[PDB]
Amino acid sequence: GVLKIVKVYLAVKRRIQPGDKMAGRHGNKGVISKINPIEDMPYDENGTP
Amino acid sequence: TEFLKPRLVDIEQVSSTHAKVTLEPLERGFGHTLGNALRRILLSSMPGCAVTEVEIDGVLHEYSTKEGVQEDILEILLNLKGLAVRVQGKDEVILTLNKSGIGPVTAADITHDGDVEIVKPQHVICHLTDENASISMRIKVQRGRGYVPASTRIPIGRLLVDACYSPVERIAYNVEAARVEQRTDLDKLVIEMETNGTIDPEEAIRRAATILAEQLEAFVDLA
Amino acid sequence: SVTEFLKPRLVDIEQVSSTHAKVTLEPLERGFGHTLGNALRRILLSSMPGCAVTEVEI
Repeated sequence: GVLKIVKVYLAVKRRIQPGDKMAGRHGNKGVISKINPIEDMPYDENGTP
Repeated sequence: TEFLKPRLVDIEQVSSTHAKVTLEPLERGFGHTLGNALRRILLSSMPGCAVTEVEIDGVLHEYSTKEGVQEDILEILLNLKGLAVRVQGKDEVILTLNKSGIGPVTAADITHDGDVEIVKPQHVICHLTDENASISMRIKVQRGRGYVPASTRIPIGRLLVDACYSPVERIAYNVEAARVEQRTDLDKLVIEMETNGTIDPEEAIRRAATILAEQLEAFVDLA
Repeated sequence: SVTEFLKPRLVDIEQVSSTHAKVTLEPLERGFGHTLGNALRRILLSSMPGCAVTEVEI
């Protein structure tokens, strides 16, 4: 009963955002709670955040 | 009771990218205050010249792939996003690149322009493997601050690439003791910035000082 | 354009009683609130000219 069907493949580029669910490998789940600026993060002695 | 004003005593270029500046004199307490304020303000509020739009000739949409170039289009955009350029004067500017022949496609062979200057020509953009394969592209560049992805700012060959407008990538401040100077307790504040070369240390530190001075002058008068 | 940054408009000067004030500023760019707040806190608490009793004897 179908004359023709056209199938279109959308492609999207999601980004890590404040509701995803990252997780380590030892079962230590977690939902990203905030995307801080580079500054607010705590940085070790020689600058690297 | 007096407060010794600071001055930019030295700007030594230890390396092409990263450098260190020294502030002196500073009094007790002021050291860490200024150091943290400058780190925080520098790491965000700066002008850059990161690419924003790319238009490759024989590329329809991003997720396709051209011929004669091992890199996929997405890798090409990634490298261009990593490209660093020093642009003066003109707000936004277009660059061209039509390298042909086998070998690297490093930024050096980008078409020459005026005040635009490629700081790091060695940074590879893509690769060519087939002799009769040419990659012709127009790369737009504007100047901005912080981070502005494709979607927020939003033909078909107009490949949008996420901005990364920022010249600095690691700011660290240390406070140490200065010379006797007939007065102890004077702090030398050494601030090292690891920048992609687009911005010199003096310009960056002075712009940070200016922005903080304006923000605080907004505090001088209150109702 | 890059030099532009949202300047605050001094709004709140709520002076509870005669010495306890609750100032507020807005809108500042992302993170300026913390840097201004910490700078003001450290400078105020650490370095403020004034006079106080140092030594006492009976």
